[PDB]
Amino acid sequence: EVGPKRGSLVKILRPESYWFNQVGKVVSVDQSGVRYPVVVRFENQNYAGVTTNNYALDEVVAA
Amino acid sequence: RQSWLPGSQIPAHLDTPAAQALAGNFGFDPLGLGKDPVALRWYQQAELIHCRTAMAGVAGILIPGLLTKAGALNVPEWYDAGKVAIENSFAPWGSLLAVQLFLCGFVEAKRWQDIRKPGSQGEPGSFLGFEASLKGTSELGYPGGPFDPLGLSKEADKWADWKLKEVKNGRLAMLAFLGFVAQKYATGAGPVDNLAAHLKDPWHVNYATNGVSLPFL
Amino acid sequence: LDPQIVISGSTAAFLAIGRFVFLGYQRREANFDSNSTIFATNDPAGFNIIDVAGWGALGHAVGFAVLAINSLQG
Amino acid sequence: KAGNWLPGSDAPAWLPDDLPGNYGFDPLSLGKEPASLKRFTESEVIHGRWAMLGVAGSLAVELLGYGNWYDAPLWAVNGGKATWFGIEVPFDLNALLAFEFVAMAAAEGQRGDAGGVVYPGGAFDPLGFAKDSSKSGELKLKEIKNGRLAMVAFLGFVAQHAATGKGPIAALGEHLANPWGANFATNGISVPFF
Amino acid sequence: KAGNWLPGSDAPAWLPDDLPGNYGFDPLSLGKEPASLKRFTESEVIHGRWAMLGVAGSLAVELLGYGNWYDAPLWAVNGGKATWFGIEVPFDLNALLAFEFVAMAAAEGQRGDAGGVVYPGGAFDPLGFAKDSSKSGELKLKEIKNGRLAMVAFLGFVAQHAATGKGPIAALGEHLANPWGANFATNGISVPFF
Amino acid sequence: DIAGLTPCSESKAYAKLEKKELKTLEKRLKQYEADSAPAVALKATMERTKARFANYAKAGLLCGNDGLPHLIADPGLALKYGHAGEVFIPTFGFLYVAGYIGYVGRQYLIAVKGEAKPTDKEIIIDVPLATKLAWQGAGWPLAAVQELQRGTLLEKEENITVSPR
Repeated sequence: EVGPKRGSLVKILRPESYWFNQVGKVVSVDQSGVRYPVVVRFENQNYAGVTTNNYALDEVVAA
Repeated sequence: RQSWLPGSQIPAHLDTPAAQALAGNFGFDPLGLGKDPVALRWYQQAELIHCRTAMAGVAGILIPGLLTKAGALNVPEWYDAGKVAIENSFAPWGSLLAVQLFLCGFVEAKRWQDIRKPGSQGEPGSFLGFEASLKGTSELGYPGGPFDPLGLSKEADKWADWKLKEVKNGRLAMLAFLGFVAQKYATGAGPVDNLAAHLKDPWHVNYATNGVSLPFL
Repeated sequence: LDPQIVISGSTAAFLAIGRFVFLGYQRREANFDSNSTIFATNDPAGFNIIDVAGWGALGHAVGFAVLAINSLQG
Repeated sequence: KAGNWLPGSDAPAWLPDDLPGNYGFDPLSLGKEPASLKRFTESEVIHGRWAMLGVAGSLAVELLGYGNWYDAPLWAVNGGKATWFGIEVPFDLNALLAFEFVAMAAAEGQRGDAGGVVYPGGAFDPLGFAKDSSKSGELKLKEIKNGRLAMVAFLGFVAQHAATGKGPIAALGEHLANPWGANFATNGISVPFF
Repeated sequence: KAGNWLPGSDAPAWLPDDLPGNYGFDPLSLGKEPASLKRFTESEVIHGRWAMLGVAGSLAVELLGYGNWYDAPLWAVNGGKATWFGIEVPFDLNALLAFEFVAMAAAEGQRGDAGGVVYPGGAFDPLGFAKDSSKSGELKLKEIKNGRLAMVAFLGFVAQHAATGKGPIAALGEHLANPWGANFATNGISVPFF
Repeated sequence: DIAGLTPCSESKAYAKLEKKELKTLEKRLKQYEADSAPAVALKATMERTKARFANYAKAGLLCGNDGLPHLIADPGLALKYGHAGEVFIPTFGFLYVAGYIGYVGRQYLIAVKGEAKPTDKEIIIDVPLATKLAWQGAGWPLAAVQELQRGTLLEKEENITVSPR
């Protein structure tokens, strides 16, 4: 139950991330004590062609 | 529901109850300039001012021009009346335009502030007691008080009809003045002269024979 | 134009405005401006030798500018 | 408040009600900061007083008959002597700059050292017309209104002179002789397309 | 109420019955608010008194053979001296504007400082013609009616002068001599087509 | 007049250049027949040259020492000496057409951005939507001013990606 709801839209707060200040869909949130449990999928790929990434609880905000 | 094009899809922004309350609503907006309600309200005020100004100007051009055709008056053409009037005048056109700009700017600024805030011109102790009469009615662009001295706007039964007679006529006047300009650049004579020339021979005196409106023919 | 009178008057005037008019403002601005030698003087208002040199320099520049302009005859 | 500069418009929240001459006129929001507004108040009062004295002097010289305000310093540029009220002044331009510089430096230095005092009182008010602060609010409004009017008048003096070459009294008489034919719209300088 | 301006019409609810000269005439609803009605009432009484003085002066000056009301200030346009009842006055136009301005400013300031008083009494009524408030309402009606008639008469004076060129007494004699041949319809500007 | 230039209707170098162009065209025409295709084409070119020179002189253009027309870009000088047709009116004409194109493109992007696959609409143009927006773009200045006044023309700073500084 920790973290954002699955399927919701969040804004990335990681400064070095390609999707900084961008909206992405929440895929899954790990229930353990991992550093980056939130899984976010994006519509636009980065320079490496990846569309998903892992972020911490404080690195994503419900937007 | 009267429409400007039977069968055409009327825009959704012109079908709302607020937009349908405007006079002369025929669903005519192909460019979609009135999609924004604030923009629609501003354009409604602009259309009302244009209607009244065009009606006054077209009347001042047509009635003296029609009386000049007969022996009632001797008013010159509208495109030449400015020079004739400024010749035997007490002031040059620049000084007159400056005084006009100041006098018009005062009332236009008051109307602008009323558009931004309806009824805001009724601030007590601001216009020597005349501010009580400067508050418009519930409809923007339709004030009472000093305006409308006959009180013909108090009767609601004819109110909706009266507005329909003001916008439509105004729209016609807006086109009339436009024609007055185009004809001046296509025939070189006044509107009454063009009307008489066309009535004398309509099958040969029209815009298809002036050599300007149809450059490919 | 007497050069001595003009120079003496300009220097005395600048020293007077620096000792009785702008001394408090200068002291307030110098303290708020934040190895050294303390030029302590017996002047009751703290007007030291450095202030004398600065105000005298300004007075001399003003006096020589006035003398120069008057010498140009215009 | 003294009134409303725009009837029907909301007054700015940064303008206090007890401030004299508060008409709510601040479209550019220059006095939004409280520190800037404090300096602007004394600056406006000082400007109004200086403009009142300047306009009064400019009108007095032309009314009495000693030229206009623009032709007054013309004696110091090409072999002349200053004449106050028709009496020859025994001071040249070199002595005037020293006296004025020292006097103004001392007076303005004391005023600056005071700490932004707008209404000193005491020695500056020997008649005691503002001894009580209750009635001083109405008298301050008259001072700020006359100051703003005098500032506008001095700006008009400079503009009308730069556009025509005549003094304020001479321009007034010309306008009275021909209002429609002699104004800012007929000088050929203000509006270039008229 | 004094009467009905439009027979068959209902009097407005914002006009008090005890108001002098209340005929229920307010189609534009100008005096709808009570604050505006007070100022307009005082303004109407002042206008009526000034109009009565003006019309009486114009009629007397043209009936005594000292010119009409329009040619009275013509002496200060081409050079001359003003004459009152045939007696020369040595005051030029410049000294008249200053004295009139000072006197009118002082009198009007004293009148306005009372808070908009329409019927002061006391020093202004040394004969005591309105000592009792019972007969005060009747005389007030006569004053407002005579003032309204004087205002209409002055407007007629200005309009008939701008339309013909002659004075009020000269226009009355011309109309008495030829009523059908001399009226507003024969001046040439009131009716354009005819 | 302006900048020491002279009107093209009075410039001697302008008429000299016109004579030179007509002279070389006539010289080339002298080698052909009188009722052939090259003769007719050369005569048409000569008439076009004469009409162009007369139209440029009639327009009131200013010519320099070289006899060539010079344009006035200052709005004050152009409006004061009747040169607004050189650089002023074409300026506003370009601004209208350029803003027209930009507004139509922006409207198309905003319209297709709310679909399932906006990139597909970007490579395969939706002709009906593009035609409708192209026709509706005639009121682009009014619509743009309204969008700017409502605050919907720009995007917030928090919704735009930036580098880590």
